[PDB]
Amino acid sequence: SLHKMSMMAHRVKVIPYSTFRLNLSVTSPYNADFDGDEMNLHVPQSEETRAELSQL
Amino acid sequence: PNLNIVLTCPECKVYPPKIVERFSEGDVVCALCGLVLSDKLVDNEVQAAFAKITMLCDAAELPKIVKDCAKEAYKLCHDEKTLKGKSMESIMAASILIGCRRAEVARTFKEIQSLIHVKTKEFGKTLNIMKNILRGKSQNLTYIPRFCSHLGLPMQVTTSAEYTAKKCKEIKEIAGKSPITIAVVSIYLNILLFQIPITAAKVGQTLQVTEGTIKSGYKILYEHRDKLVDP
Amino acid sequence: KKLMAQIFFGPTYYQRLRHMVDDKIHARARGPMQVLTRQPVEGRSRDGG
Amino acid sequence: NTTVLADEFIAHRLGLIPLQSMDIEQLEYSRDCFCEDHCDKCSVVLTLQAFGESESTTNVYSKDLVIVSNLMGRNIGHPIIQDKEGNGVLICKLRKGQELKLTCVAKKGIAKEHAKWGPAAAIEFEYDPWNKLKHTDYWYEQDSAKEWPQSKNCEYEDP
Amino acid sequence: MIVPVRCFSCGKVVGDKWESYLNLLQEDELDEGTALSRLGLKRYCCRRMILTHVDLIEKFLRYNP
Amino acid sequence: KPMVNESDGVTHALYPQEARLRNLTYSSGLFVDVKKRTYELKYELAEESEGKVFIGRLPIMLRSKNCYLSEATESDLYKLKECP
Amino acid sequence: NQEDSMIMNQSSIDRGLFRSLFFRSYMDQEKKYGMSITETFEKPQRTNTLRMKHGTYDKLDDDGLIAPGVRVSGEDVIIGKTTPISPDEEELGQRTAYHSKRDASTPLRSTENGIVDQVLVTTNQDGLKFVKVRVRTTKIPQIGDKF
Amino acid sequence: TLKYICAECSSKLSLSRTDAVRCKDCGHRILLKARTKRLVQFEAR
Amino acid sequence: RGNLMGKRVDFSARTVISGDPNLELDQVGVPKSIAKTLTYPEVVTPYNIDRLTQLV
Amino acid sequence: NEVFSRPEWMILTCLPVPPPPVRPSISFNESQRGEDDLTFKLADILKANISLETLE
Ligand SMILES: [Mg+2]
Ligand SMILES: [Zn+2]
Ligand SMILES: [Zn+2]
Ligand SMILES: [Zn+2]
Ligand SMILES: [Zn+2]
Repeated sequence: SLHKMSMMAHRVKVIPYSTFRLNLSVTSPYNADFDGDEMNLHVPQSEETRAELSQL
Repeated sequence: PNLNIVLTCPECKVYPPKIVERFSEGDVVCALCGLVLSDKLVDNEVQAAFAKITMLCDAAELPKIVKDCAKEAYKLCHDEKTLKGKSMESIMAASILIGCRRAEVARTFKEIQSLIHVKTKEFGKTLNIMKNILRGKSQNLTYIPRFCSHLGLPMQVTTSAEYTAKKCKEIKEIAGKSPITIAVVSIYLNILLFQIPITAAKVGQTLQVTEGTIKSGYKILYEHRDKLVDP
Repeated sequence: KKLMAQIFFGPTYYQRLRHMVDDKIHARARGPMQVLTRQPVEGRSRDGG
Repeated sequence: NTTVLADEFIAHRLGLIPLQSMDIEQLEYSRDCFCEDHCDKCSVVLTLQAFGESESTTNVYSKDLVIVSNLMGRNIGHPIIQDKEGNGVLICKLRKGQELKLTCVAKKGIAKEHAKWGPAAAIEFEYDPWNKLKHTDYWYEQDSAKEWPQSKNCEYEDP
Repeated sequence: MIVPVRCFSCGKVVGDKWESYLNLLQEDELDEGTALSRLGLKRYCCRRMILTHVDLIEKFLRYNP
Repeated sequence: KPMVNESDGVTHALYPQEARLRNLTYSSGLFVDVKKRTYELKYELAEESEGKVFIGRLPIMLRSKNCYLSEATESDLYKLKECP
Repeated sequence: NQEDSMIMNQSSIDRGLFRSLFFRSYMDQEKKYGMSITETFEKPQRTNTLRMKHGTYDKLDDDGLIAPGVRVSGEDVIIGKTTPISPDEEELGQRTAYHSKRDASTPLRSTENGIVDQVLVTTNQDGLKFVKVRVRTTKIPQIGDKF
Repeated sequence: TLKYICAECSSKLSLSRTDAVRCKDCGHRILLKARTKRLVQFEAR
Repeated sequence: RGNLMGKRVDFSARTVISGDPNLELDQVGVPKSIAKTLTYPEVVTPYNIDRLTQLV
Repeated sequence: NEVFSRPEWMILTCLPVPPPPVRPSISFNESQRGEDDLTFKLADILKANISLETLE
């Protein structure tokens, strides 16, 4: 996480199985490729914060 | 002064606490109304004695459980009046033999007598007083396999010897004249049943039993050969 | 329908690896806290954050 | 199960063993029949007893399954033997004291649910053996005609 | 271990073929390319089953239960 | 050769399989010949021969000359359940 | 299949391609401290036992072990072990009423499941009875899995 | 009592509690737990 | 460094990422299990009350 | 600073003892008591102190 790009909001789509699914355009800013890589997710708990994420 | 905390449901109040605890959520909840009760559940003389004792049990290769039973024992005796002496050699051997007993392991008075020179009779008195103290603070068979080891005898020989010891004790007749003589003679019978030579003097030496004693036991044991036969 | 391109196709030898998603995925909300710092514990088996 | 093979490992292989489906039309689905678990309407019951006899290795064959359930005289469930020697699928091996005794419950299904119901092995599909429709351009080095093999079915269409 | 039944691609049943395969190799000395053919494995999806297979159940049986 | 001392004091050979299962250490004992002498001064009295003394246990690498398996054959190994 | 992922045949998976077993081995042991306090393998009784885990104990045989062949799942308890408690020592919560034995039982992993393959009991070097348990599980190739 | 098996001779023991742990007829201290009698179910999937 | 400027936190999920073409740029697929574990404390009001009631 | 900082205070005439929350005990096997290194140091500083007292 060396870019401000490396942490970005997202809009959850619940889908089955196990891995996080995400489009491949976004693979570059994370410097990410899909082999064994993992990504921490963080849910904001407050309506205020929830707003900030969407808006920033 | 008080300071003891109890968990109770202010909405239920019906019983004392009857609850479950959720470790994963790290919270504790009343099983009834399903209310969360708590959150964020977090996840000089002596040392010298135990030193030399440690050395002794070590040289004796006794498993740590035995060592620690004897340690525990010795702590209880410690500085008490009634002991009144024995110079620290008698107590270490006594406490050891105790921990052996209490550990279901068996060691002969002679064996420990080989690790330490206790003069014998003095040892018996000390052991008895210590035994009395333990009660206040409120079985030969095991020897039979150990001896086979010394002779490296087959399993069947050992179990044969066990049957022999139980049968001999029931039939009484001399009551045993200490267990050691019975254990060794029982063996000597069992082995002579089988073809495997130890002869006699070799077992009397090796196991430190007077040859005359083994033969004497053998005659009486021979007399009762009738009922000692497992198959 | 035929593919306008032809595919390079054939057997090859493959190895499955220790890493398996089931052993990896975990999600924590309100777990246990370390006794010292009262911050969430470490590790999946301990159910850390 | 005393075998060396893990139990579900076995139940896997049993899952793959083809059975005689000719009349399967009239065997109802599991979820369709109103009984609890199974019956002779929605299922067929097979069982297998294997006890290794000889000193030499004994082989459990597909033919060793036996149908204990009433079939109502309809043709179903016989494990199929296409071997010339008349044995069929080799389920597991046994040495001497290793014994295997188990009960299998055969039910109706289709491939999309699990591939063990797939009736068809590979299906060869082809059309336009010559390239006349141009649905495919040919990768080549110098000439495509020489390199690319002549397909057999080409014989049944015009050059 | 022990003869994959069916086949990891085409789904043709490859299990029973195993015994007759070893029969052909031991008895008739025929090379594999001939054996598999005579067994009737046309595609190479099948062929890799028999040919590549390594049978360890034998070396498992030799332990006493 | 590799041996084990059980708690009760029975002592018996150790084959590696069991060694693993029982949380043991695979080792053989070591003995030394101790000759003791006394002088009085080069005058020599003393007790000798008769001692063979146990210093301690030495771990033993499998398949080495010391371990029991190094001499085993195939089916031999199978009885001991160590995969050749 | 872009960027080092890959597409795998579901039928092929279903037919056994790349299926593997996984054996986990849980080991536990009963011990003694001063020979005054002995841990014991026993099936704990919910009535008199304290600090007891909430996984179901129904599978345990009397001795405190799960007989092999039993299908188990996470949070189930494989080995029922118990320890003695001094009444005056704690008296925490209901311990005065429970009177007796603190529960120490090694559970199966929270997330795992499977079938118990093998269970063996053996005295170790110094004579303590202790047990190992072996739980096999089939791990089928999945979307997240690696190759 | 509960049924066990010996390590080597595979003899059925069924030793009780407070029998410690050893095989009768041989010295192996490794006892297997003698698989459950009741039925277990699988899905071939 | 360890316990202040950054720290181990709750409400977080970690897994393997893999790509999907059919997702819009900003989204992410989150597997049902994780979804069923993590949670967002929404507040009852006249608007959501019916929906929440259903959830409960 | 005459209020907050004096060389006199740089020298130690007396010493604070942190509450256990700084230096908590931990239990191994949960039946064995584990003590913190800070607790052991307090035990040393004490014992040493008592000794020096008596000798003095
Ligand atoms: Mg990567
Ligand atoms: Zn309540
Ligand atoms: Zn039905
Ligand atoms: Zn094929
Ligand atoms: Zn046996």
